[PDB]
Amino acid sequence: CGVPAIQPVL
Amino acid sequence: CGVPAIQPVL
Amino acid sequence: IVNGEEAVPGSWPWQVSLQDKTGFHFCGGSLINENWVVTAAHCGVTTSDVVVAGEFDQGSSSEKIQKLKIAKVFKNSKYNSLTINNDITLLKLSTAASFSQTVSAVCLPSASDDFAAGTTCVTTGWGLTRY
Amino acid sequence: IVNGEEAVPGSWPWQVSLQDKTGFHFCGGSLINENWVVTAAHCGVTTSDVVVAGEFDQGSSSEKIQKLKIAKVFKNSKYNSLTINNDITLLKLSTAASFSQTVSAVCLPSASDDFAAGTTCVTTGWGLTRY
Amino acid sequence: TPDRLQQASLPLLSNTNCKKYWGTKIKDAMICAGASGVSSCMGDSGGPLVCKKNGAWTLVGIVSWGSSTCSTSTPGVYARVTALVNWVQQTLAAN
Amino acid sequence: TPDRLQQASLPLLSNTNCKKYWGTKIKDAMICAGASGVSSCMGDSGGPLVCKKNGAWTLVGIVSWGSSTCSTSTPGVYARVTALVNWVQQTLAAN
Repeated sequence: CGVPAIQPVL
Repeated sequence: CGVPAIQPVL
Repeated sequence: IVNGEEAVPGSWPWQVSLQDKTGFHFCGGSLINENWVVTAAHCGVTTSDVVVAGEFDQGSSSEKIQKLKIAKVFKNSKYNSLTINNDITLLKLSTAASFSQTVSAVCLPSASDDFAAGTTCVTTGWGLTRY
Repeated sequence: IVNGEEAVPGSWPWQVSLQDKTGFHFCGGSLINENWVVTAAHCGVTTSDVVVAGEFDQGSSSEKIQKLKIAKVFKNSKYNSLTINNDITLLKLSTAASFSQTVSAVCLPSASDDFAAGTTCVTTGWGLTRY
Repeated sequence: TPDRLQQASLPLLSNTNCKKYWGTKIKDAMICAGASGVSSCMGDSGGPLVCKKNGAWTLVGIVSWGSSTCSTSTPGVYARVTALVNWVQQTLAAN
Repeated sequence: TPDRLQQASLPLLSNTNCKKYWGTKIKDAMICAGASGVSSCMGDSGGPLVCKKNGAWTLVGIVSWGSSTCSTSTPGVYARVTALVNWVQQTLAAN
């Protein structure tokens, strides 16, 4: 949980 | 409908 | 209702109260007949909620009130959350209300019905009385 | 979200969208696992509503989104309508989500978990972008 | 909130004189009332707005929203039963 | 509303510095954020507020309410997952 496959970009 | 048994008092 | 007065006991027979399993009154509704209630969409009524009719003094235990169960909730689909436009859900009662001297139906108007500005109407409930 | 930017497609896999039978998005929720969603009590979700996951561009038809049905709605009973305090309902899914590269679970903290002021966090959704 | 039922009489306004207040938040399926020294408030929602039409009390609106402070000056905003009775009329047939 | 998903970073405040704004509307099961030039808004509700805790994104709050105008100055008000995870924790067992 909480660790995406597609890393969010900030 | 709309005509109560106990008449509302204003 | 800020600035209203106490109603005559059972003088508004179509008024119901929505309370959660906790018994907390959070919304009011109106009896359109002995199987369906009408309240607002935004209320967010679930079927774990109970309708209460025949009540007057929410705090009295000697009052012959009727605790009705929610069968299905009907949210107008034209209802707009972002606007609170078309804020009407219908409540389908699992267990039929028993009409009596204090439990009755309100009249709905024709789409045609007209009700012009400056006309005096009445609004009842158990909302906060002070802010 | 007024003043946010577009997210990376599928970079927030736990985000779902609540839409009515009309297909109108009115609330967002979060996947805690492949059977339960978490959204707000005030949303007023009924079971005639559908959860949508894997979506990004609400307006694209070529997107492999998953339309999930609502089994039962669980409104925290500590929820206070008059306050909007304890504004958490749970959504029980009739039909299990299928986790994938774009559908996943978010982590819940310990009652114990601490998150101190001035800490940078992130909030996503499809709310109005202008008022 | 109060333990027993309250009531208050109040004048219906046109939507226009209402737009005066809420501006472009007032939609066609909403009808105002109040701004008379009485005000609907938290916990009122879902409830009735009746007017007397030929002997009987008729569902003229649903306590929907308004002032955050429940100001007896801003008019409250109610559901406009007239534009929704057709859907009601219909949900019943159906079920 | 927008067609595709938005996101915005924003600082969590203490409740106290929050009381500054919403005063006595902020309750213990609510936690603020924003007032940074970004603001949660209509249609955001029910949605996520995550913070990164040891590698993973954690459900730190639920987009609940705030400014009517979505003012990038008032902080938004979110559900405080920490005071509600115990009920969550429990509804699941049950069902």
